[PDB]
Amino acid sequence: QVQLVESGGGLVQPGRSLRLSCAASGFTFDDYAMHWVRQVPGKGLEWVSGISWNSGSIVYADFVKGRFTIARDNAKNSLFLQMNSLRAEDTALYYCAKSTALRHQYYYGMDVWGQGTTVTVSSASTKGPSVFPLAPSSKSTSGGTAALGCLVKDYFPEPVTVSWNSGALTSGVHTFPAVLQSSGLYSLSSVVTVPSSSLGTQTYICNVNHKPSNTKVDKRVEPK
Amino acid sequence: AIQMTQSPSSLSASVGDRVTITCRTSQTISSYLNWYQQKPGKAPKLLIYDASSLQSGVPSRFSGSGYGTDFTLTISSLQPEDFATYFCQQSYNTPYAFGQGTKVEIKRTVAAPSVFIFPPSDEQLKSGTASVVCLLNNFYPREAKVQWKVDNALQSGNSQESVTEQDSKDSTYSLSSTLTLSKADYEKHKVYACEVTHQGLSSPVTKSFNRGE
Amino acid sequence: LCPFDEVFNATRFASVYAWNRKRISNCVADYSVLYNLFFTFKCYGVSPTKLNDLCFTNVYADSFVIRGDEVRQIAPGQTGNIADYNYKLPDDFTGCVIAWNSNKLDSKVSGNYNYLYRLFRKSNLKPFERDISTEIYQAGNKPCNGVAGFNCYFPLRSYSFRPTYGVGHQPYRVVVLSFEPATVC
Repeated sequence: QVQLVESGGGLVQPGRSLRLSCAASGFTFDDYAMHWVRQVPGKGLEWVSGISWNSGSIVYADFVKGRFTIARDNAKNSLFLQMNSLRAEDTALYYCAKSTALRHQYYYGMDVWGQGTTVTVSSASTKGPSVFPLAPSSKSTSGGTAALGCLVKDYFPEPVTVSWNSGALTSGVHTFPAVLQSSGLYSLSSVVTVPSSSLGTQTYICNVNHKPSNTKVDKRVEPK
Repeated sequence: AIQMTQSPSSLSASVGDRVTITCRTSQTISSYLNWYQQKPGKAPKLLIYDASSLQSGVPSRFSGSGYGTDFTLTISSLQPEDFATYFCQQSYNTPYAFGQGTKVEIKRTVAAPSVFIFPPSDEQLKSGTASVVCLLNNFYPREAKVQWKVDNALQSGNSQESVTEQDSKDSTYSLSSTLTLSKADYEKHKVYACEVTHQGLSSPVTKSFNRGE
Repeated sequence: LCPFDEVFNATRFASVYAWNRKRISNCVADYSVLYNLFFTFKCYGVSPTKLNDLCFTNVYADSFVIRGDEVRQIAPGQTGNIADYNYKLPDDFTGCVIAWNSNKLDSKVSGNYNYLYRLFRKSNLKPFERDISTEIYQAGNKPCNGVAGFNCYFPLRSYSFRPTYGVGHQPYRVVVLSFEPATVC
């Protein structure tokens, strides 16, 4: 299938630089214009930059000025965005988009979008998340449905990803949106409802991934 | 520039209703308006391009119209999986600016929350902080009040709440209430209770545990 | 006899941006191809049952090809990409419009990109205006100088008529007859 995947996101202090990449597969990358689109937490989509198939046409939105530089390597099927003099308002999740209309016509739409990469500009520090099990008590489950989860506390920046049983368990999972604590860090809980009968026989593991800090933590959630 | 103004900013409709979203341009963009759908935490997906051309794979219930200004996106029969945010984006002139967005919500029959309380782990207590989590799962309507009681003492200010976006499958909400105490303060008490009120509940639902048990 | 067979029974039609016009004058009009009609028929300013009793100075036969969703624009007081940028009819248009589905003629399995249509134009077309210019359309603030890129696109695009498309995207051959010494009786 057609596919785009962004990379290079992470923490960067104000004024410093960061380089984003976009790897393409499943289509003729050399024939289509590519775009960068970002989204402020809570706000709407904002177009950043685009580039023609042969790089003869290159654009930037006004909030880019002379700080960012878009480029592409058709031999490597890769799109790039060099971000310099980053500011706090550049904090957003950056999408890489392929243009529907073939060749030099970028007036139709972006059919294919990547999952995006998160960029956070802050004069803070890359803190890793602590993962604690949310186990049910001995006498506290009043139903044929039990609840368990994992507290993912004190990380920076966004985002973190939580999967259950390495992605095999998806039904009934609720990964709550993060909250900004007074300390300045983010914290969220990921829960899942499972048959109460499965507590004694089955194993439940939450898999937390924090790419900016390269943190990967597995935590088995067992009854107390 | 080409400012894109969407109306409404938010709407609430039920499954099967006919939803129409309006998108206006600061100047004429001919017929190159595009519609996109974005789920919370997911990437946007193309629905309509060139004002009226349906993208391959998009259900036929989506349809776009308009020319010059006042473009309209129409969902003939709203389904549970259409809960998202719909953006319009002009492609006549760079920058390919987007609209402010129109968040579509779905309503459903009242569903009382299932309540679960979680004590802090021994691992977290070793580090000086205790977090007590109360889960309100798969409920509608969204309104709920969580009151923390520690040895029958109502807490205040030491709790934070987080609510999921309305589920795309059952149109319900989930809510987490986290009570944050110091390890010293946590170990001074035995009883930790979470009391939940909801318009679907005739009486408040209290889930509690005894520390160390 | 007025050459009406050459317009309707033509093997190849023109694109909507370069619509062909056949000037018909000094002839006896055997109204039979439009007199009775998978044939759409829209008349403006005149009745067909009275056409045999009227003499005109000149009768113009405009022929081109569009898709099904664009036939509604071939009419007086209509807006759209076809009406504003390809073929416009005046508000006091005196004549009839004929259109029929030609999916069995102008649609190939691999796509028939031969038929074209004008996308971008700086202003709207006057009634009965034909613009065959292929200059790179300037949409932005920088000049184009014949360069196809960002904000400098080709003003013409292809229809890509495939038989597996919906009725709204299938080719429709349109014949617009305008009724202007009176010699066409």
